[PDB]
Amino acid sequence: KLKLSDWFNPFKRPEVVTMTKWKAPVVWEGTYNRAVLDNYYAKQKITVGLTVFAVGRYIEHYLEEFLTSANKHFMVGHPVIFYIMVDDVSRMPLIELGPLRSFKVFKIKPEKRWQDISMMRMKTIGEHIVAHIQHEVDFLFCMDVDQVFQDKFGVETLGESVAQLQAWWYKADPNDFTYERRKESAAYIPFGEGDFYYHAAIFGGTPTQVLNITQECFKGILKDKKNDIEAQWHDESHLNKYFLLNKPTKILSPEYCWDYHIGLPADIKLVKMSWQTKEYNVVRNNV
Ligand SMILES: CC(=O)N[C@@H]1[C@@H](O)[C@H](O[C@@H]2O[C@H](CO)[C@H](O)[C@H](O)[C@H]2O)[C@@H](CO)O[C@H]1O
Ligand SMILES: O=c1ccn([C@@H]2O[C@H](COP(=O)(O)OP(=O)(O)O)[C@@H](O)[C@H]2O)c(=O)[nH]1
Ligand SMILES: [Mn+2]
Repeated sequence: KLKLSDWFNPFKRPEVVTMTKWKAPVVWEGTYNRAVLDNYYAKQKITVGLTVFAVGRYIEHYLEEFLTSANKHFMVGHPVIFYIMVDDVSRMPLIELGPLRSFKVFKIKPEKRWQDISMMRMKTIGEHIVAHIQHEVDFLFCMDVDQVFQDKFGVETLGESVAQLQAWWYKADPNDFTYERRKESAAYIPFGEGDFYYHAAIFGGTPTQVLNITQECFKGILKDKKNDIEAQWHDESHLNKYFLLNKPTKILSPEYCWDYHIGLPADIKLVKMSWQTKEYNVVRNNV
């Protein structure tokens, strides 16, 4: 029964892109009415899920800070379930959770290459959606562990299929985007095509939609393997091809996933999540 104008006012942010050509909102600080949405979703009694992977020394470096910050800032006022996937449960940090948060932990196999640890998430998330997440939540987010929540990340972000604008590229022209440009890859996007450059560090939707996102990306990853090719930015290259073909029903501004190495320019008004500094010499164990 919700209507876009019930909660979204693009004229509050006149100097940034707030609407796509296919009429999806781009959610910027100032445009959303969270009170209206919190009342609407509470009456439906929703639950929201969040998947996060930590394999190898990503556990010690990032998992505690990710979960402590998610407890404080993610969908406050609604029931949330954190789904944590790790290769060694004995190293999992067991922090205290607050009202309306709970969790569960799964042991997964560690792939040999960091590139395959990142890409295999697509397979694993779909398996979990079919086995249990579809029965447990109304909406799901799937996130990288190497980042920290900084302020409220709330129900204004919910939708059928949700994409994140990558912080370094949101003002750029598509022919400058780092899409996969080799026609032999399933992830190929030709010059002359593309809407935005999306970040694979945050994506979400209903369980049905996220199942389709992850299944289609993993099919592409598998096809490339049979053709002896590996996409330039791995699962992110495939996710950008997916969202070109199947346009997202909502996009989040870079305020929702910001890199402070850029600085803090005028367009970024209140940061909800920030990147961790890269530490590849320690946390990765192959080139
Ligand atoms: C303008 C520019 O070159 N900026 C780069 C960033 O793109 C880069 O971030 C990485 O970007 C890729 C896709 O290109 C991917 O999203 C990675 O996850 C992300 O880390 C950044 C790295 O520090 O350097 C900038 O100079
Ligand atoms: O050795 C690995 C490599 C990847 N990841 C997971 O996959 C995500 C994607 O990798 P990464 O964040 O290193 O990619 P980047 O954002 O730096 O391109 C990480 O945040 C983790 O959740 C991990 O757990 N261990
Ligand atoms: Mn990351």
